[PDB]
Amino acid sequence: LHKEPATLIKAIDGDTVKLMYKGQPMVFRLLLVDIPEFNEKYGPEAAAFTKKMVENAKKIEVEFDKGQRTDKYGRGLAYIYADGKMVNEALVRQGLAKVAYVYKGNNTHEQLLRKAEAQAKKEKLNIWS
Ligand SMILES: Cc1cn([C@H]2C[C@H](OP(=O)(O)O)[C@@H](COP(=O)(O)O)O2)c(=O)[nH]c1=O
Repeated sequence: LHKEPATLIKAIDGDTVKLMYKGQPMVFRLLLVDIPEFNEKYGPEAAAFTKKMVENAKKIEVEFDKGQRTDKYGRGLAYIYADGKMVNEALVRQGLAKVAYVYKGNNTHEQLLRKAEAQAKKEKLNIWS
């Protein structure tokens, strides 16, 4: 897998962000995660976490997996990086997302995220509290 450049257009919520990628606006959906909805416990905290991460970043990068790159809604499916730190992993490590939507070909970082989820769950963090 390889990181590619992108620039933030707008934070949206815990697991979606609008990025300019190859000079076109796209909504990206974070691979391998599921978050509480905006009116469910921790929904707002997930949105705030991802917002700060992407807004404070000097450099955002998009890393597609091996399989499909857009979903049925036209959203990009990627691992997103903020100054080299993966947003998908950080959200999970904080107990603000669960590992989810693991489709065979687009699961390169599954075990990395599952390790983060186990740590959040041992810590009883947030959704695991
Ligand atoms: C994360 C992800 C979601 N999706 C689709 C499955 C779900 O379809 P349904 O809408 O039919 O439930 C939807 C979940 O996204 P959200 O969690 O953003 O709603 O996005 C993919 O198809 N591939 C993926 O990798």
